[PDB]
Amino acid sequence: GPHMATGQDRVVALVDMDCFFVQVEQRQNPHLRNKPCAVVQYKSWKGGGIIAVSYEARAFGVTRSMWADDAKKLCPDLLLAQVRESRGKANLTKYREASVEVMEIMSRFAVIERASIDEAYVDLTSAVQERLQKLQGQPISADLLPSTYIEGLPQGPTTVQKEGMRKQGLFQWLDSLQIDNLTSPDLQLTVGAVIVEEMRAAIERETGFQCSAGISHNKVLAKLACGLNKPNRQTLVSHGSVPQLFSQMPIRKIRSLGGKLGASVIEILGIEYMGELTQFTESQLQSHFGEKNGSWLYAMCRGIEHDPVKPRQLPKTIGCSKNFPGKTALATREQVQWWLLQLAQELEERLTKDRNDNDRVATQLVVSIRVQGDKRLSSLRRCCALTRYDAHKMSHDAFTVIKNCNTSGIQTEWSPPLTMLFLCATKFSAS
DNA sequence: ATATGACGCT
DNA sequence: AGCGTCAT
Ligand SMILES: Nc1ncnc2c1ncn2[C@H]1C[C@H](O)[C@@H](COP(=O)(O)NP(=O)(O)OP(=O)(O)O)O1
Ligand SMILES: [Mg+2]
Ligand SMILES: [Mg+2]
Repeated sequence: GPHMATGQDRVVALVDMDCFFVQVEQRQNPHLRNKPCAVVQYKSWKGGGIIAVSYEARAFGVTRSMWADDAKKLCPDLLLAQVRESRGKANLTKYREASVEVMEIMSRFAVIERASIDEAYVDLTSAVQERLQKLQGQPISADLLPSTYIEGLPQGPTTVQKEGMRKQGLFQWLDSLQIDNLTSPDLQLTVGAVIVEEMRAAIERETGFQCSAGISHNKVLAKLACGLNKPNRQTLVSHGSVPQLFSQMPIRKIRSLGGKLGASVIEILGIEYMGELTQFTESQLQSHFGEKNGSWLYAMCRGIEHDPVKPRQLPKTIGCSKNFPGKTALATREQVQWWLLQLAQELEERLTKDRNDNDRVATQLVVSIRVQGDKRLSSLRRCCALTRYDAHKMSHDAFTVIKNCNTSGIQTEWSPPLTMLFLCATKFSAS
């Protein structure tokens, strides 16, 4: 009762760009706008692999990881943009740079944690408090929330179109707001949503890109909220909406529960939905999933999560990687050394840019490879000192640290063949 | 035969 | 350190 914390201390948002690489390509090429479109990587094998899909093309069933030749079977008018290729590999610079455009705009409103190339969490607690002093108990007009959904509303006893439903739920939400209570969690969320509308308007105004957002009390709910009404909309998930929302929410939809841990929860406990977790004690959950996971699950199924928005807008590693599938697996020493060089040359370019831009230098080089037949992402990881941003030195050091993995008795030959090379610069210090 | 990035475990 | 997990 009086002493049970409810996880309502923060306002946290997750902003995620809508079909991000497609929007980047559509900005650059007006002929792709308002069309079924996808961004494709390489070309020779089955037309290349799709990595981003416009919402018009999703309506035909086109998805990420689909081959372009297969996507065209679903959607014959599909337009395609190709990822740039440099040094024989995909080169993602255009998207990294568009990401920086978005992150710098968001960083004007609050401290952000970059969570992917296209999304960032926002700790809005301070901004909300400041905005709540300036408002001075004035009601929040629905005009301030033109793209906001209130999860769980409209409800109860009292319209057959999407936007009408949205507005009816928003009116019900606003009409129940205690606007005199500067500490009401629901009011704080609402003001947070007002700020995220402003943030998303600025992103769209200054970049042309549209995005979605979730606003809630923690990162997990904000991320979940964000996807509820993609694209080009934001969703507020209140603490009070959690029981109904979680009562039919598959466990795998919750961030970090999408893999083996979430599958074990389902299998060991005999449950399907996040809300069913409330029936177990914290000790029970810890007994099955370990001390940290059990505690985390106990709170999370009640909508409570305390992972902070870390103040970090820049990645902390800089890495280059390429897979060599099937018959293209690297099978000679010279092949391995040539591709390590291509990777090292792109890495040097990104590192040199990183040092001038962000006043830091990497100090460790991590070399990861995958051998043919191994289902793991990485078969082997070794590291060495990164002392000079010099591609030939880096590629040579990388070969040095992996070269003993070659079981071939022949010098020119590499065995077992390599299906992935990966160079990652890490352990940055200020410069 | 689908390029990366963060963090956990021992 | 080197591998395992989850993610976009
Ligand atoms: N496995 C992957 N491999 C390569 N690139 C990927 C990728 N997953 C995502 N990307 C790249 C391409 C993606 O555009 C970008 C952001 O990924 P999302 O936010 O997960 N998906 P999007 O923003 O496209 O659409 P929406 O959010 O509206 O659903 O990262
Ligand atoms: Mg996205
Ligand atoms: Mg994303």
